[PDB]
Amino acid sequence: QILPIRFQEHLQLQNLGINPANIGFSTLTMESDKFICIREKVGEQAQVVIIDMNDPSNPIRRPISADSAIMNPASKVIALKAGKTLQIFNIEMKSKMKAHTMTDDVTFWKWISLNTVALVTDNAVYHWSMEGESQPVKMFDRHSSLAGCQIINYRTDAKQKWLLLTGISAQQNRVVGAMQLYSVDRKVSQPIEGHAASFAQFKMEGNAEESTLFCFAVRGQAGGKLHIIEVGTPPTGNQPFPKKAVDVFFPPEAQNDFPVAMQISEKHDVVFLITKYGYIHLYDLETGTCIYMNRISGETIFVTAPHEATAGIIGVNRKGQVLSVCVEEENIIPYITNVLQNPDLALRMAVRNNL
Amino acid sequence: ILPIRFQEHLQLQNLGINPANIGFSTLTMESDKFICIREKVGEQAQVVIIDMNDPSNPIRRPISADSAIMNPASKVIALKAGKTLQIFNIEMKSKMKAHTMTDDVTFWKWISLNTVALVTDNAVYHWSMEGESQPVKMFDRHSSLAGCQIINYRTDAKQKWLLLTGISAQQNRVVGAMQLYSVDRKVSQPIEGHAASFAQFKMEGNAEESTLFCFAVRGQAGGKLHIIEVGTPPTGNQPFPKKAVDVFFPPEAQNDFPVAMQISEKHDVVFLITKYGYIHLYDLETGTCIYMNRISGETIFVTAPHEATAGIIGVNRKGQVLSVCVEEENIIPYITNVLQNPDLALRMAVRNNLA
Amino acid sequence: VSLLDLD
Amino acid sequence: AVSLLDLDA
Repeated sequence: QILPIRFQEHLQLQNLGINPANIGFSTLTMESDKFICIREKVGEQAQVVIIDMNDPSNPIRRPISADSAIMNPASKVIALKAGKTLQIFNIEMKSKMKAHTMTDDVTFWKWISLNTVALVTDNAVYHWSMEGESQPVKMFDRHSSLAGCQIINYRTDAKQKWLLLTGISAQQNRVVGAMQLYSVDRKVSQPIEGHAASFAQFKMEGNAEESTLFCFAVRGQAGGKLHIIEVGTPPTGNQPFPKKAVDVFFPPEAQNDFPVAMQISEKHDVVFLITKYGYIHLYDLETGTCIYMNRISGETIFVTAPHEATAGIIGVNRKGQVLSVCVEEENIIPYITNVLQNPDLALRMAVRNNL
Repeated sequence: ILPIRFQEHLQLQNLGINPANIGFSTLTMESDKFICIREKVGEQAQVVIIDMNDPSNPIRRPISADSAIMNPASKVIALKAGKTLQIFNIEMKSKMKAHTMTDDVTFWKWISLNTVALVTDNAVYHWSMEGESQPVKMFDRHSSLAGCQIINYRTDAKQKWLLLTGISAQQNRVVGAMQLYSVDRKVSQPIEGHAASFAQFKMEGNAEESTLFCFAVRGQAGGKLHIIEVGTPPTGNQPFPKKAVDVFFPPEAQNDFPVAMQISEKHDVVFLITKYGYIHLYDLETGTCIYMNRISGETIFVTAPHEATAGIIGVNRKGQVLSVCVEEENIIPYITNVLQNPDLALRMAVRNNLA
Repeated sequence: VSLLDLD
Repeated sequence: AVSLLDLDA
């Protein structure tokens, strides 16, 4: 009928020659929709395969000896690491911009801005700006509640005043999610059960200033839930953002499936939530009203990034299939109005988000 | 001081009402005597009635209605299931009257202690509970309210003038489509409007009263509020000079519009409330804006006259039940000193026998 | 057809 | 020292 979301397949890494074996969390990265790095090993010559999303058919291969590679969100500047050794190269100008040696192994790192790399070690989190001659800065000490977890994600609000680290572990025969929410201003951490989340800016009607929101999904003991709350003291003169909560569904077949990704379109004010096993959920950022929900991938999804173009969400799955999902501006309203029979939400989305 | 008096009466949340059901289509308040919420508790639907004289003891009952509305003055409830309508006297556990429409009712509300207005896609009916009556088509729906979301239906005292209000998204704004019908002249008039109410007013030097029609709108001209006499002045009466003012919208409220109006014949004042919680106080006679301010940070979706005080009472998406009324103690001093409007002040005192 | 269970 | 990346050279 009509869908309130458009789905699209942009690539099949396997048609590019990549080995399925390297299509996974620890060997294929996608820091942004502009590139995809895959570490393969032909003979004992490990090497990275960079894929320009604008030239899928021309992947450049280069010998590397890094245990991890992560291309910058906006340019052919790449971060490589080997143990405590970190180097950033400007591929195009064939040079090493910066280099640093950590006094701990980095368990997980990722770009969190056009110029800043976040480094996670077993017990602390650092931010490393490429701006000038800067060296890692410890942002905060890991909370004991993540001790032992496999770190899977780090996120930040816009002003980098709220940080969210996330790890997952097996407990009770179920994937449990552990998150640490740290406030740069009040120097305080907060343990939160959660699997996926993201931050978002939002100007409530009647508010002069925007509001910083923290939205997370969790499949806890009470099943699936999704919260949306305002983080920190509201801007002077502003107003609270009512905390919102709504469960996230999980059919009976998906018994040990859980949330693995979350992008938020500030363009439509919606929350895309993907589960490990191919489920896509649409939620209104404002009310938390679950707009849509179906299955976009039979293979598991391990990585995603904002699809800037559509204001949606892009991602790779275990088969090498690169797919996206965005709001189908042409019908989101009609769908909400008719199919969902939610006149209020629809009247609001249109007006609010000028659809 | 304040010309009005604010007051929280309840927090439906504290009563165990799911915030999901605290909206336009599931929570109804046809008077300040009761609030009905429709909840899906388990796989079975049910209505929760809250007796405003005894909030703490909400009574729950199994229903299968897609809509429920309490009589303004008694535990007599209208329940609808598609084209099927039933009226029950809860305390007598009896089915008073029943009726099966040919078309689905998209909106209905009590307009008197004994009449229920029904709105179908293309017509409006009245249904008295007096005797063995049935629904009586009052008039056909104007094409301008075609595709609109019906949100209100009001009558003057003598049920001679009828107002049906719809709203929709157009050019990225909420446009208000009203239909004003004359029972006597059998003629309908299209009017761009959001909220409005009727009122009886005896102009000085008139034996009989004037029947006023006040309505507020945020059209392209920005926001305005009109007060005009409707119909032909009673033989002998001078006519009531039409009034037109500006209703302010600050720059934060960009898509905010008028959502409810209640007029107090007691102080002859109009209480206007915007979608996103603003409150305006205009003099019914002159249309002089006497006060404005934020009263709810969460949007309001239903109000009713608040009898005890003659103010207005409503509910926001949060569940808070607020009410604003004239602060009899200082509405005069306020006008006089804060507004420095000695004339309006001296008038309102003498007019409505105050101080 | 009772649209209301009341007992 | 040694580079983690080799870009011809």
